[PDB]
Amino acid sequence: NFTVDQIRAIMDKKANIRNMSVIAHVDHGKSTLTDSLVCKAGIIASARAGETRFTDTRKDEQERCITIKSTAISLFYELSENDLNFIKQSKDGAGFLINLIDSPGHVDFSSEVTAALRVTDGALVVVDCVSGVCVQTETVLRQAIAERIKPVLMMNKMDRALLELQLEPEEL
Amino acid sequence: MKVELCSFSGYKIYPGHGRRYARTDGKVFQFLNAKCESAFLSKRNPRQINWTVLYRRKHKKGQTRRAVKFQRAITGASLADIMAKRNQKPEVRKAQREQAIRAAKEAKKAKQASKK
Amino acid sequence: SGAKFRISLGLPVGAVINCADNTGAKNLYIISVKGIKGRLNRLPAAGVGDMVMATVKKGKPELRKKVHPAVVIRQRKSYRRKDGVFLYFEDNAGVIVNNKGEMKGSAITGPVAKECADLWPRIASNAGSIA
Amino acid sequence: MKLNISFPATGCQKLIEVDDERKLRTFYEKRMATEVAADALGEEWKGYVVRISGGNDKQGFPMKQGVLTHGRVRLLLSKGHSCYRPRRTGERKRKSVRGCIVDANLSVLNLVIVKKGEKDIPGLTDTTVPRRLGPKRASRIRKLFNLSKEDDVRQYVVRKPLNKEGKKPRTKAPKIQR
RNA sequence: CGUCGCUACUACCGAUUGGAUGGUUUAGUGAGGCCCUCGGAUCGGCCCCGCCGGGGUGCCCUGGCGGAGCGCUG
RNA sequence: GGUGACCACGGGUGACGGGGAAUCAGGGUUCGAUUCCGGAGAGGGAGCCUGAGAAACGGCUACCACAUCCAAGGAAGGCAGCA
RNA sequence: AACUGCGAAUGGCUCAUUAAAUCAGUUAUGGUUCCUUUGGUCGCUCGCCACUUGGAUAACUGUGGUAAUUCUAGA
RNA sequence: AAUCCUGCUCAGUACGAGAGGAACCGCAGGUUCAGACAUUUGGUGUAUGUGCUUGGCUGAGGAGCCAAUGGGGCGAAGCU
Ligand SMILES: [Mg+2]
Ligand SMILES: [Mg+2]
Ligand SMILES: [Mg+2]
Ligand SMILES: [Mg+2]
Ligand SMILES: [Mg+2]
Ligand SMILES: [Mg+2]
Ligand SMILES: [Mg+2]
Ligand SMILES: [Mg+2]
Ligand SMILES: [Mg+2]
Ligand SMILES: [Mg+2]
Ligand SMILES: [Mg+2]
Ligand SMILES: [Mg+2]
Repeated sequence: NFTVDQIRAIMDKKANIRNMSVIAHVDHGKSTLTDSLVCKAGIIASARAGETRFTDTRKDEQERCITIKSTAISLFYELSENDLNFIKQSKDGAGFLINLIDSPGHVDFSSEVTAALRVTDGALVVVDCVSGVCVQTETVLRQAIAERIKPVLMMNKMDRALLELQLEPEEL
Repeated sequence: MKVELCSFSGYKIYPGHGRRYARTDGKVFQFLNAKCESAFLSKRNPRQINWTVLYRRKHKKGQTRRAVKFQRAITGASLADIMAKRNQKPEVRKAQREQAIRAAKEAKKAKQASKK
Repeated sequence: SGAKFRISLGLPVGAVINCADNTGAKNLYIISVKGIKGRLNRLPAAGVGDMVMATVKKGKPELRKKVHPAVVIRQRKSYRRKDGVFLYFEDNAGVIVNNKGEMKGSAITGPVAKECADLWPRIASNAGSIA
Repeated sequence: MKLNISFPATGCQKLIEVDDERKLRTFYEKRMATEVAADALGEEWKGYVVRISGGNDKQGFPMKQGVLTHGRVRLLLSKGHSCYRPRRTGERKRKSVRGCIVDANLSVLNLVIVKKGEKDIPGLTDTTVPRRLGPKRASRIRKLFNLSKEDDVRQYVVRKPLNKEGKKPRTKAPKIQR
C-alpha cells in the first residue's frame, strides 16, 4: 500500500521478481485464490471482500461470474531470513515482487492463456481435490510445459473433500 | 399500537381505520373517513369547517422572563477579592482619589523640572 | 424472500396508464398481465408490482407500434397493506422494463408503491421516493 | 439522545446521554423558550428547573425558535435570523431548519438551568469558571466596581497574567476605551 | 423528331387526421418573489413590591436571591 | 382615431451596429464575431436582497434542461473568464 | 482572527437575440438621478451624564450535532 | 372438493469439457374454485337522517310543503 517510489526501488532488482500465472480448469477457484492473495499481499492491493476484486474489471464478467479478460497485478512483500535460506536461486534483500497474471480457464480462451504464458516465467496450477485433474488443467499444463514454464501445484477446496465428501484421511 | 396518525381534521386515526392517499407529488395524507377524504378532494379549507380541530384552534374554541444579575469571577483576579474591591471602604475611595490628586501634582512638578 | 400479498387489482386489460419514466413515451395501454391463468370471460387484471405487456399509444414514434414489458408502479384503486392501511394513489402509472426487470428508462417521476419497490430492486434504485 | 446542560451562573456546560423515553416524556411535546421541571431525571435532579434553549436534529439541522412544527421546513434565511451567516451584505439563502417542537426525532437537546436544586451535580454546579474578558468600556468598569468619580481608574483594570513553562510569565492589562 | 423497352440521377403529386425539430400563442393549472391586510412564537423595558441585604437615619442607597406586575409597553 | 405603393404590416437573414478591411482609372462591389466605442448575454426563462449604481449571475430564490456526492435523511451546481 | 468602512455594477469572454430596434452624427433634459473628487456649508435655530449615556454583539474559552457544505445551535 | 403455479433454501450444487443446469425435505405466497362474513375499505341508501339550493305556494319572519324520489353534499343500520 506504498507509493510508486518504493515500487521502482524494488522493480530495479531483477532476481526478486517472479512473473507467474495461475492456471486451472473452470469452476476451480482461480478468481477466489487470486483475490485472497490480493487481500494478503499487493503493491497497493487491499483486502476488500466485496465478491470479486479488480481481476473482474468488466461488468458482464462480474454479472455472469465467468472470468473473461486477464488482468495482471503485482504483489510485493517480505519474508523471514531463515526462510530466505530456502531460496536456492538468486536472492537480493528482503523485498519480493510477484507479477501475477490471472488467465481465463475456458478452452475457448486458450489464446489468452498462451498470451499470458508468453509473459510469464512461472506458474501456479490449481486443481480441485474433488474433481481431480480435468481436461483444461491437462491442456494448460501442456501449454505451459511446451512454453517452458515451471509449475507449482496447489489442490484447492480441501473443505469440499472433508465436509461435502466426508473423506476419511487415508483415502484423502 | 403502531404510530398514531393524524388526519387533516386533526383526529387521531387509529390502526385499521381511515384511509391513506399518496399524491403524485410525493405528499402523503391520511383521512379519518370518507367525509374527510371527499372534503379534501373538494379542496375545501378545513379552517372554514365548523367541526375540525384546525377550525377550533383558529376560532379559539375551548380556550414570563428572567432578567438575572449573576456576579462571577474574572480571569486573572480573585473572586473573593473582587467583591471586596467593589465594596471597599468609602474612606479608602476618597483616600485613593486624593492620592491621585497628589500624584498628578507631583507629575506636574516633574514635568516642569524636565521642561525647565 | 417473501412474496407480495394479494392486492385489489383495479387495472384490467385495456386500461391506459401514465408512463412515469423518461423514455419519451406518454402512456401504456395494458394488453395483458404476466402470470395470469384466467377464467372464462374474466378480464386479466393487474395491480401495483405486477408485470404487464403494453403498447404505448402516445410517445416517440419508435416506441409506438411495438409490444413492451412494463411494471405498474402506481394505482388508483385502494389496496390493503396487511396492516390496515388502505392506500391508493392519485393516478395509474407504470414504467417500461425488459424481461429481466431492468428499467429501460433511468428516472421515475412521482412515488413508487412499496410492493413494486420490494419486488423489483432496480425500479427502487431509480425511484425518486416510496409511498 | 445527547443533552447539553448549561448553567449560566457557573458555566461548565456538560453532556449527558439518556436512553429512557420514560423520563424523556417530560420534554416530549414541549416547546423551546419554555421552562420545565428537570426532576424526572433523578432525585439528584430533583428541585432543578430548566428552559429549552435549543437542539440539534437527527439530520444535524439545528432547530430555530419560531417554527411551530415537529420537523424540518425550508425557510428563506436573511441576515441575522438564526442558523445562517451572510457571505455578502444583504444576501439571503434558502435552507431547511428543524422546528421548535421537541420530540423523540432529535439528537441533541440544549437546556439552560434556571433554578438550582438541592443536590449539586459535580462539574456543573461548582468550580465557577471566571469571565473570559474584563470589561473594556469605561462606564462598564465604573458601574461594576462602584467607582463614583475617578477612583484610580487607570490602574483598576484587571491585569491578565500569562504563564507557561517555556517562557517568562508576565501580566498585561487591556486598553480602556470611552 | 417523337412514342415505346431497359439503366442511373434529380425533383413533383400522393391516402397516410403521416412523423420530427424550432418559434409564437388561447385557455387552464400555476411554483416563487414582492407589496398590502392580518399574525403575535419569542426578547426586552416600566409597574420589584416575596425575600434578604438595609439607608440620610420597618422611614432600603439598593449589591443581589427570588415569587411576581400577571397590568403598561416597544 | 393612428400607419400605409414615398412599401405600412408581416416573413427571412448564414444580421450585433459603427469607426473600419479587401479590390482599386473614375463610379462602385464584397467583408466587418474579432483587441476602439456603443449594445446584449452568461444553460433557458422569471422574480428579488444589498447597494448611489445590478434585474448582478465567478449575488440570491423558484421552474425547466442537464449533472456531482450520498450512509438514502439529505447537501451542492453554472469555464460564451485563463489554461 | 473578527466587527466596521469600501470594492466586487469596473475589467475579461461571446455575438445567440435584436431590422428605426441597436448603432453613427446632432441636440435637449427650462422633463430627471448621481456614491466618488473638488469648491461651498457645519456655535446662523434660543432648546442631578457633557470630563462622555445604554444593551449587546463579534472575534475569543468550552458543550457539541450532522456522512457530508465556506452548515451551524447552546453557555 | 379441493386445484394448480411462483419465489426462497436446497444450489451456480449433483450432472456436464464448457455452456449451461436440476430434484427430495422445508419455508413464504399466490391462481382457479368452494363455504361464509361485515371489524376494516368501497358500493347502495327514501332512516326521506341532516345541511345546501331552484321554481311555486301558506300575507312576511319562523316552520313547512308540492315538482310521480325537485336537484345535490355527506350519511346510521342493514344488504353487499
Ligand atoms: Mg366470453
Ligand atoms: Mg475612543
Ligand atoms: Mg446570428
Ligand atoms: Mg464587427
Ligand atoms: Mg466592447
Ligand atoms: Mg447582464
Ligand atoms: Mg442574471
Ligand atoms: Mg456605496
Ligand atoms: Mg324553495
Ligand atoms: Mg322562510
Ligand atoms: Mg304533474
Ligand atoms: Mg354517498
